[PDB]
Amino acid sequence: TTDPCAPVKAFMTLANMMVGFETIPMDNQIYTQSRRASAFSTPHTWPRC
Amino acid sequence: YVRLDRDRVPTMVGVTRQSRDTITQPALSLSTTNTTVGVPLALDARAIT
Amino acid sequence: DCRISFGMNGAAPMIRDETGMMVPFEGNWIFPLALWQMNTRYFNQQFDAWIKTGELRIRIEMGAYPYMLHYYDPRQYANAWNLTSAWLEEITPTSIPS
Amino acid sequence: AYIAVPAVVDSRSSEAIGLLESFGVDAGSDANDVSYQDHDYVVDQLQYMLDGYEAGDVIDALVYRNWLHHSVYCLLPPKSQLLEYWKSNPSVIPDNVDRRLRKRLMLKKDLRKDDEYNQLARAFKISDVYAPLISSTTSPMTMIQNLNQGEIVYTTTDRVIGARVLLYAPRKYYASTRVPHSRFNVGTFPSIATPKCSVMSGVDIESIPNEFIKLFYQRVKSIHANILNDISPQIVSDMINHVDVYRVDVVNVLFEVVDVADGLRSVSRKLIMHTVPVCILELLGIEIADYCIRQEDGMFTDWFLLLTMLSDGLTDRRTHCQYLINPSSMPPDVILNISITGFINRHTIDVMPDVYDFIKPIGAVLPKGSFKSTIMRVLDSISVLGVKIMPRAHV
Amino acid sequence: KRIPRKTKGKSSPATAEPGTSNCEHYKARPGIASVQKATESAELPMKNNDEGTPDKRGNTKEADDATKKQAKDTEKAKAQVTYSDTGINNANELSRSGNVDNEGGSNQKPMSTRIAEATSAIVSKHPA
Amino acid sequence: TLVAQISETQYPVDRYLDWIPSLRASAATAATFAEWVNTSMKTAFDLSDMLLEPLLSGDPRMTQLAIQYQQYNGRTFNVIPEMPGSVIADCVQLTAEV
Amino acid sequence: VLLQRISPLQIDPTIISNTMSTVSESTTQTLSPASSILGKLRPSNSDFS
Amino acid sequence: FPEAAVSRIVVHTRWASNVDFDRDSSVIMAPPTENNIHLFKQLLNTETLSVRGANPLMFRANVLHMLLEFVLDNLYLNRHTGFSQDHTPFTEGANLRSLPGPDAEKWYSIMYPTRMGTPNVSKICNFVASCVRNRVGRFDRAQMMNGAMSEWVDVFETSDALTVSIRGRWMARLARMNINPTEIEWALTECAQGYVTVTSPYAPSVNRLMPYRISNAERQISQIIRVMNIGNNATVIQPVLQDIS
Amino acid sequence: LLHADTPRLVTWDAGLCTSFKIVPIVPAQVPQDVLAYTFFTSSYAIQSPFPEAAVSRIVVHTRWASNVDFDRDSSVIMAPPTENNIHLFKQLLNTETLSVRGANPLMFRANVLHMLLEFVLDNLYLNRHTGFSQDHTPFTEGANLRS
Repeated sequence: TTDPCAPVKAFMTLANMMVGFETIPMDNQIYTQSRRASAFSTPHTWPRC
Repeated sequence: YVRLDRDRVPTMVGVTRQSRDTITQPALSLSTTNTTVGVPLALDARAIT
Repeated sequence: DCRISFGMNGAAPMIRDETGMMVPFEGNWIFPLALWQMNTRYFNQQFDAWIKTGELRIRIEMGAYPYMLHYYDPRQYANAWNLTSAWLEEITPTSIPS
Repeated sequence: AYIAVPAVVDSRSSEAIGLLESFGVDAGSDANDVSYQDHDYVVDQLQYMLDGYEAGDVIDALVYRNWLHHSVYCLLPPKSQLLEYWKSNPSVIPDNVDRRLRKRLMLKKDLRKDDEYNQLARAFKISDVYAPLISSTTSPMTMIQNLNQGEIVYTTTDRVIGARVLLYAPRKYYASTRVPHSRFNVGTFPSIATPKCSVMSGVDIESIPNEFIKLFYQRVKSIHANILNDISPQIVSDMINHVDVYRVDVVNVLFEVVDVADGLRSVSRKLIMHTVPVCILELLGIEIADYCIRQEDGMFTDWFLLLTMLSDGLTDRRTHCQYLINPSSMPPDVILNISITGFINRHTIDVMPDVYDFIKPIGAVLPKGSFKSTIMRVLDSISVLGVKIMPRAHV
Repeated sequence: KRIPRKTKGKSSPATAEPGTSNCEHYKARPGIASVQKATESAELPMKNNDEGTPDKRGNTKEADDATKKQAKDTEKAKAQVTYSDTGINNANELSRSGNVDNEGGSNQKPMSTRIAEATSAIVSKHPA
Repeated sequence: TLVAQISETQYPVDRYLDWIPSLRASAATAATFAEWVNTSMKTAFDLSDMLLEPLLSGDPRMTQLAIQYQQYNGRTFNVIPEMPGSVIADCVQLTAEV
Repeated sequence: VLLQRISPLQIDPTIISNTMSTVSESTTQTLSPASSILGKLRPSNSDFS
Repeated sequence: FPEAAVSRIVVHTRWASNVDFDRDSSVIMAPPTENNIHLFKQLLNTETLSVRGANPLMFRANVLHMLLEFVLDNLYLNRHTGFSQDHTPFTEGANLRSLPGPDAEKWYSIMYPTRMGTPNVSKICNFVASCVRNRVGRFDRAQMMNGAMSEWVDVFETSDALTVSIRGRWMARLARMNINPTEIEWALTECAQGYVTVTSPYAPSVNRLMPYRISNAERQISQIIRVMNIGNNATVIQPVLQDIS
Repeated sequence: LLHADTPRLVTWDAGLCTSFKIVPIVPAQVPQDVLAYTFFTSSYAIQSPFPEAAVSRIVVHTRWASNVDFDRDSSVIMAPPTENNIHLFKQLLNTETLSVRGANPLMFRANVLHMLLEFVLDNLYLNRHTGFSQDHTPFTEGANLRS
């Protein structure tokens, strides 16, 4: 795909199903890690991890 | 295109009908109103695979 | 700033100068065309008799205008007043007859 | 585009009725780009669905429906049936089923008692084959967005908000029980979903004939009336540019009481005379100008008596309360001059009530100072078709 | 010679040859008329987006409908290439329209009509 | 060139004719006049598809063109193609000077 | 459709069918990953636009 | 202006208004040749026998209710359509605002008073020809996007500075209420605690108005009034518990 | 087929490339002295190269002597000034305008610029070689005229 954030989506899709067995650190207390891979569209909201 | 490259990602694609030197009302043409880089297009992943 | 007044008992009709006191209808003047175009219907009813027989040489300003022509025989008598009155009635606050 | 309408509307007969001019839109220019939608079955679906849900969440679901966007259902039979349906005629089987289940269900044998088929049928799921599958009890908010997404949405449940139920199989297997688009369309049950939508306001909500539509409009005006788009008949007209008995068009007048008692106009009070029928107005010839309703003998001019007699009574515009005028010339108050100052609504009602269902005698009770003599004299003077509809002879 | 217009303007001896042959015995392995059947479509240019533009009068002049072309092509009621069911929220989404003129006002009443109303809001007639 | 003639524009233009009166040209007026130019060109060369058609949208009191994008970290890359010769334009200017 | 018309290869899920019609599951088991990926891929379809 | 002998000014809330939704709150005041006493026997003069009477001790209360009615009527927001340039040379080619309705013929004449010609030496003409020419109609606009609605404009038109200030206060209130879809996304996300995700766009916006935000104290006032309402009953709170069940 | 919107670039012309013609307005005739030229017996009448009347003036036509293969349909054609031509100014931004015999005091610049655009625009042609002819008239000798 011509999507720039497609690897971010590729990371998040495994991340959404590994919610609750293996955890990753966040940046603030407003985004639970279990948000979906759909909303990651912008160059921002890419996680530090 | 970029591989895994954060600030090198393009965001907005804009076009101007105005010279650079003199200010006016900001034109800010129609292509910029897309959330991503342009008009989106959904593709079925099944046929791709 | 053109404003027309007239008074009782033989008082001549006055008209407001750009600068000074109101003046009678017996001079060489300058109009831009918008001044006539304010209301042509009021103006020509005020002015046309003094145009016809009075000494009143008005100068409408355009810069540019289209025109038509009408030839005649100078061996005989000619007049313009029907043509000029047709023009000065046909003028309107949107458009100009040539 | 899209616009609401405060009545039931059909693709068939609403063009014969001419609803836009019936609600008062000057659409006499045949612009003919308003495709009337069929919104009669939605009431039947609704009243079927009030037996298992609250009214509120069903209305809150139904408001989001893009009526411009086209969709359809397909009913599915229960789980203990669908294998037996796919057994006979195994041609129509989707490819989402299972390789193992297709190998199990392709052949001829009756397969009634074999542990392979029993563990597969117990292993069978209905929602992995067909992806939407709204549910048995689905919290029906979500089904509107499900119908907004797909052109077809699958269900096993009869009760639905939506366009058309279609059957997946023949009827013997069951339990107990595309479109052309113009540039405009009307239709009741509006939507907030559409960026472009409008709602035909102007009509009173107290005077809606149907009650389901009345409940719906009460809810939609009591929640997110900020984001709605109430437009007048004039706005609708500017955007534009077997005949029935007992459905008369009916309006409401806007007069007030004044006097000229001292050589001067003087406004005292303002009144509203509800649901007066427009046919009597246009056949009596009532306009905006100043009238005198009581002639100088002391008795009414009786056209105003007729005008309030065919209609119902009076609402004061400052108190919103009842008001019943003095029929005497005593000086607490009288009414000498009126001036009707406009009309407010243009809905149509049924005329025949619910109770009168057989030809049998009719009794009416009245208060003691009712205008019995004068109404007998008015019905005495009725001549319409060479026939007297109410003679004096049998009153 | 004369060439017609496409639009409507403002008025309105020699012996036996040794080595030519017509044996035709080669098949075009991609399939040549099929490639031109695609290539005429490839040649077809796009249409215009003429909304948001006036006419010579002066007055100004698709998620459900763009999918329908693909649903007509593929001989399938569904569609794979879609312009809806997209995770990208383009809730801003300026699409040009005849709602707005070139200035920034609205178009409930057309431009030439309100120019005429403006210039007729001051007229003058002859007295009696 | 012609819109810079009829209204204000930063564009350096030769300005041959001025004594012909005009007005303070607004967006709707400029859009109409530019469409008359567009349809004149289109019917004169018998194009049928388009030219300048979305450029006949918004306010057409304009200058040279430019298209650009921006990265994430505020960096903007524009491209401005320089202007080649102007055959019909300076023919218009030549006959206007005549 | 122009690239589909010119491209030398051809797509078929008969490779999928030949690969996956080999494998099967024993007759006492409630789930099989082979049949699962066959149902998810739907190799009976031929749509590759 | 009406070319009469005597002209007085009277008071009408919204006589030039193509409204969206009426408040049913209009204040009519007839000219002083005729009577206006019903406005002052409005509230507490339920005991005046004659139709033309009013207790003077009720004057202050009636006038307070009438002023409240006056300000409570015109609580709308000014919406704009239709800019066009004239071709008459009456102005300096100034852009004039249109307005919907049946006609617009009398409306421009009543709206822009210095537009008219100056023929006579009447009091009207002597007033008008001493005005300023450039202060007519449009003089400012805020254009965000190409080929779209100018977001807010500034016009020279006839008005009432009283109701202009009232509409300005109401506009400031609503602007204080206004919020951002990014923080609606934030709020609903952390309210759902990550079990439900939501999506807000990231692009230039046209302009929006979401009036949803208030202060903490107003929530506290509303909660105190509500708990004071449901006092010592339990049949008002039984269906709440049933709904939550 | 050639699907794309191809314009018409190259265009030919066989007539005159002038764009100004000379009308007479009021006709006239005089007592002529010498009528025709006599060769041996044949008489050749005198033909003036343009009109000869009482009052003559130049009007403006675009391609009044042209044998074009393909017009551009953009000609400006103005009448002699005994009658008006003010439809030419009326046609462009007088977008409502009553009194058909009028034209705006404010649209003159737009009108003139559009007329000049049309005037340059209906001249984009070439010049066909069109063949010649030799003369031996004693009033121009040996000149190879253009047929």
